[PDB]
Amino acid sequence: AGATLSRGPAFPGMGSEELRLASFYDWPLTAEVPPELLAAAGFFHTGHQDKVRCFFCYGGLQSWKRGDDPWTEHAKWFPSCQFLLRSKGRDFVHSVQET
Ligand SMILES: [Zn+2]
Repeated sequence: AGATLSRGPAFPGMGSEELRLASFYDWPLTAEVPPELLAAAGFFHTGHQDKVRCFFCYGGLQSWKRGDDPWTEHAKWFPSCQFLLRSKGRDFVHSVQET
């Protein structure tokens, strides 16, 4: 028993926070969350609205609102993301899942 999570990022080029930040050059005015927090949390901008995906797990999120924590949204939706886990740790993810 036990298939293993693949180690390969969904989008290796977006592995750089710096490059993820560039993608937010057109992050909308009506959008309520700061790109720097999004990019720190592994997300990069796709399309022209407020859609993001994680570079590693390719989790896709949109409809961002003031107060939304990207790291938390990441843990809420994509708990097995190896990037989220290396960055925030097992305890953090578990705590977002158990609530
Ligand atoms: Zn992820």
